[PDB]
Amino acid sequence: FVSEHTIESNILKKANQKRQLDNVVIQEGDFT
Amino acid sequence: VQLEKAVRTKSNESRQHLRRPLKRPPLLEQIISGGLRPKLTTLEKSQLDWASYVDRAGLNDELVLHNKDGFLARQEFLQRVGSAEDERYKELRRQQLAQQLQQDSEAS
Amino acid sequence: VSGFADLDAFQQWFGRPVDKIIETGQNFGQDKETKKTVAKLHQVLRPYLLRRLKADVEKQMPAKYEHIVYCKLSKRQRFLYDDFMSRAQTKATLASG
Repeated sequence: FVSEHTIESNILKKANQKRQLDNVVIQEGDFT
Repeated sequence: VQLEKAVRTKSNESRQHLRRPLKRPPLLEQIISGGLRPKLTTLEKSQLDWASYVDRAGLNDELVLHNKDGFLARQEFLQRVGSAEDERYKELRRQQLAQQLQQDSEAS
Repeated sequence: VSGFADLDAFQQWFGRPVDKIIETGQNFGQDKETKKTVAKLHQVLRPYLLRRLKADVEKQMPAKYEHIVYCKLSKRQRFLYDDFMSRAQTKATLASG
């Protein structure tokens, strides 16, 4: 639940970036 | 004196051609470079968003009126009353203590 | 003295380049010097690391559907929000208590 034209949206924005941050960090697992 | 004159009689300075690649963009850098409005400190980004929303939606006048009435104004009034009665209680305490002290000094 | 690396000594070995390039992920696609630090971190973390996503188990795994719901603002709560926000912008931007 995010309210339009409010502060909350901006906060939400921050979160999403850090999310994809991990998507370009973790590459471990079974090495070739 | 010949070497100094020869060095000072140069071929001017034609190598630069007025280089100025960015460093720094005037307003695009401040507003978006890159994401998250560099040094946004969301309060003022919220300021821009709220001002744009209230202007476009045309809610300015009733908001101004109700804030002229205000909600925090009642809080300020209540805190003023609290400070007033606290000061009155402090004055009563001080005067009673002074009376007790003067009575004790008179007794002894 | 079998210390891994000091909290300050880890700033030279990746660290500042990692959060510099990563937080600027728009240009992270260049991967000229970024790949050096990323590869160094991967090599230095390989001896002690083990991660497996949901790709290992997917034959019977319901997916995740993200949905965002937008909610409006009520009248008196809008009054409250405007009052508080104007008061905060008048106080913080200049002298205050």
